[PDB]
Amino acid sequence: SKGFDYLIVGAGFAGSVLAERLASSGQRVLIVDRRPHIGGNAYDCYDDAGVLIHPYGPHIFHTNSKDVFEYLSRFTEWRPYQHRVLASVDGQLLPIPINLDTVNRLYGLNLTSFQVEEFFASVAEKVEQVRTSEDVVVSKVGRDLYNKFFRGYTRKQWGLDPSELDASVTARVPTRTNRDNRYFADTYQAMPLHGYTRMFQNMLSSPNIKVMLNTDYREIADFIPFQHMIYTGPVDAFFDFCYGKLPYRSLEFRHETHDTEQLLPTGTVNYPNDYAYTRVSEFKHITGQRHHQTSVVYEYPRAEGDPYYPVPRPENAELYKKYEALADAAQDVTFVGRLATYRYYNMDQVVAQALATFRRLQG
Amino acid sequence: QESKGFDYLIVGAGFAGSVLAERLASSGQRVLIVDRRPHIGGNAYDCYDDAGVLIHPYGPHIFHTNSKDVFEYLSRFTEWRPYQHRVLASVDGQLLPIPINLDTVNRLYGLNLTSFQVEEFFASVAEKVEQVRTSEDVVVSKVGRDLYNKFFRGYTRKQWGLDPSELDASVTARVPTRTNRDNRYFADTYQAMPLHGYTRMFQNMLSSPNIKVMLNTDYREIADFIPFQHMIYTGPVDAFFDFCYGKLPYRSLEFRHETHDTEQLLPTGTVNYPNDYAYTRVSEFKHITGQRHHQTSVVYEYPRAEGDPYYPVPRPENAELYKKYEALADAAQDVTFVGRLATYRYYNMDQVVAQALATFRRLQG
Ligand SMILES: Cc1cc2nc3c(=O)[nH]c(=O)nc-3n(C[C@H](O)[C@H](O)[C@H](O)COP(=O)(O)OP(=O)(O)OC[C@H]3O[C@@H](n4cnc5c(N)ncnc54)[C@H](O)[C@@H]3O)c2cc1C
Ligand SMILES: Cc1cc2nc3c(=O)[nH]c(=O)nc-3n(C[C@H](O)[C@H](O)[C@H](O)COP(=O)(O)OP(=O)(O)OC[C@H]3O[C@@H](n4cnc5c(N)ncnc54)[C@H](O)[C@@H]3O)c2cc1C
Ligand SMILES: O=c1ccn([C@@H]2O[C@H](COP(=O)(O)OP(=O)(O)O[C@H]3O[C@H](CO)[C@H](O)[C@H](O)[C@H]3O)[C@@H](O)[C@H]2O)c(=O)[nH]1
Ligand SMILES: O=c1ccn([C@@H]2O[C@H](COP(=O)(O)OP(=O)(O)O[C@H]3O[C@H](CO)[C@H](O)[C@H](O)[C@H]3O)[C@@H](O)[C@H]2O)c(=O)[nH]1
Repeated sequence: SKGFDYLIVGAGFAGSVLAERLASSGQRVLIVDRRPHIGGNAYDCYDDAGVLIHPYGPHIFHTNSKDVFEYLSRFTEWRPYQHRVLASVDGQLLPIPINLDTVNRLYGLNLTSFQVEEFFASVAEKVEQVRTSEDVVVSKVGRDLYNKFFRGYTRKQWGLDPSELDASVTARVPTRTNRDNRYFADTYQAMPLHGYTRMFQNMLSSPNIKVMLNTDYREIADFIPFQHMIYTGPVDAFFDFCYGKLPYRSLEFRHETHDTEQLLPTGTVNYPNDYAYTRVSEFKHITGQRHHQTSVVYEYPRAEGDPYYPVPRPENAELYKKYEALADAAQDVTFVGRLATYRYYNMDQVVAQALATFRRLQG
Repeated sequence: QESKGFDYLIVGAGFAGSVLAERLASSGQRVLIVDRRPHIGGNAYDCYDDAGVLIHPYGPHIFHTNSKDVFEYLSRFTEWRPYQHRVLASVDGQLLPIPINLDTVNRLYGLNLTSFQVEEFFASVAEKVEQVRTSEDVVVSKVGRDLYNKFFRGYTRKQWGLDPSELDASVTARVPTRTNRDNRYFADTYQAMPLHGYTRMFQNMLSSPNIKVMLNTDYREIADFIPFQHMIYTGPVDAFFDFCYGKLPYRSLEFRHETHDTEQLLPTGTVNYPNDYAYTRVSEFKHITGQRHHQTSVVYEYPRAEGDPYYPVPRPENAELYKKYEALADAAQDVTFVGRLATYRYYNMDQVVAQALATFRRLQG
């Protein structure tokens, strides 16, 4: 071989799906990551005690797309799992998303599904145009439930009030009149049976894929031959922050192991109103691993650190537009992924995006 | 005229490559380390299996050394679980200590020798050999022909596809005969396993910012276009020189992994089978790792003539062939050869580490 058809930057879902697709169509692919491991944020591994964990926070796979689910199925088997989260509020562990039981338990009511609908209507606030993260919630369940479940959590997570964020943020967590307590109502809910990393290895295993780790693309870009680049990192950095830093929100993770089989009643407990952390997660709930000990992770929001979240709001959408135009003009570069196109995407969404990009590149 | 690129391209991420990658990196050299396998660690790589048991995909690796410096060097990259490996040989339907010792002899023949008598006993069955050269010679001249047939001949024939008469003495000489009651497989000063396994240790070794790690990559797919100033090669020597003198024999293995629904399958880390079955041995990883788990994973090793090279085959016809490749190696301007495969040496892990450290001091001189 004398070079590569593609240099792919980042070995998370965005990069790896494209690597898999290009390589299976005959292309020579070099995939690179500044991190010492593949998988990006979805990387998993065994900790010191032998528990399978997610070093970058709990990643629960879920999708409504049959195509996405069947695509991933090529690379892993599944453990069925429907994630459930409780919120700590007024000293109780209550379902989030808010549902019938959340409301009845919180206030000691005995409303039926039909009645809880009118109760919501009786407390809701009228908003002419729903635009912010405050609007979406307050206009649906009213001020008190907003205060109890969203305001505090949102401020802690983003360093911003919900009125300061686009509606699309808090609207991720739909409110319900029914008694569904799953965090997701997606059609397909399941975890890679032996974890994500195993899945990524299968994904990246073709002979046409060379993997370079612990490596910034800029370190090798001058002297490795390649026709096209797929970039999945932060956009602002790609253009040397020429228009200023595009805000991304970060996280610090405090992992702990405990000498019992179970610490929590569910996979994740949220803390809208207490503590420095937004939530704790316990991995055995998610992986189904059996073990005599247990490992959990506490997440603390951070203004600095590796970028994990775009911050959806008008001034950032605007700043992003500028970077987007440089991106659109970059000739032999395709931008794809949560960080690179500045979209608050779920794993399955990134997969679909990568798949659609491959089709265009081909197709 | 062209990009100088990396100071060193290192082929293979086993002990040989990784130790040199770490040393060169710490001195400020830019390193690209490549392996055709999809993981680091060479033969010593370990990982958790489908059941969550820590295993060694390429057979049991027990760390042991007499070198305090090798032990301390590695200690920079891992903590340790103390462990002294013990092997039992299946002979006459009993599980007996190998290396052969006092208890082995007493139990096998129904004797009651003391340590002072078993020496005299050995003396009385030993065959003399004016010059020891063969793997047959080393054994038969110390413990005689019956003990040789029971513990060594069959195992050796099965492992190498050669009779011990066709191997250099150094192969069977690896397993000393004892007149004491020591049942450890090794008597080395430092015996201990990387607390969280080899892979974790290797990851720490290759963590430097000056180290770029390329997996799933034959160096040959890369060497035409990636600029490097010097090469460190740790693969088989014959292949490097396009088998221009014919195939250098390396012995291979096939591994069959199993997980059983019990806490413990075997009484020790490894049971050898000199006289039974197609496999040479079974090993049970929890003995070696100290891992706690409600199931257990084991591996059976089948000797293969064909496949990835794991052992040089020490005997005169092969040392002959290697000598020729070695002259080519010594002459190759910007390439240095290191490790079990590249220098055709039947080395344990610690010896490869020592080789790599010594090569580093030479490069730096
Ligand atoms: C705490 C947390 C929980 C989450 N939970 C879920 C969940 O439960 N369910 C769900 O569906 N999704 C979840 N996600 C989101 C999910 O992680 C994303 O969809 C996923 O990250 C998308 O992958 P990606 O390829 O776009 O980016 P990434 O995973 O971030 O990968 C991009 C890669 O690019 C690399 N890179 C950047 N710059 C360079 C450079 N210069 N050189 C080399 N490499 C570079 C990075 O190191 C990175 O690994 C969660 C995310 C977080 C942070
Ligand atoms: C079954 C078995 C059991 C063992 N048990 C013990 C033990 O108990 N105790 C002990 O001390 N030692 C043990 N060893 C010995 C130990 O494996 C070796 O000393 C050590 O692993 C060798 O290190 P290395 O770097 O020299 O070679 P390797 O581990 O073999 O690594 C060389 C690397 O180079 C790579 N390579 C080769 N060609 C290319 C190419 N062209 N392109 C890219 N990469 C290439 C290979 O993939 C390989 O990973 C055992 C060995 C085996 C096989
Ligand atoms: O109890 C809550 C939960 C959410 N929110 C608000 O709604 C937003 C979106 O909530 P997410 O649960 O989607 O937050 P994350 O992205 O940080 O969490 C990640 O891990 C979660 C646990 O699985 C979910 O899967 C989620 O989809 C996944 O992206 C939060 O930022 C916040 O503004 C709350 O105010 N209170
Ligand atoms: O029961 C035996 C043991 C050894 N031998 C002979 O002596 C040789 C060298 O024996 P090794 O035990 O060193 O064989 P290995 O290199 O294959 O074993 C590897 O795996 C082992 C784990 O059980 C030990 O850690 C050993 O040191 C490690 O290099 C064998 O090839 C064979 O010729 C026997 O004939 N019979």
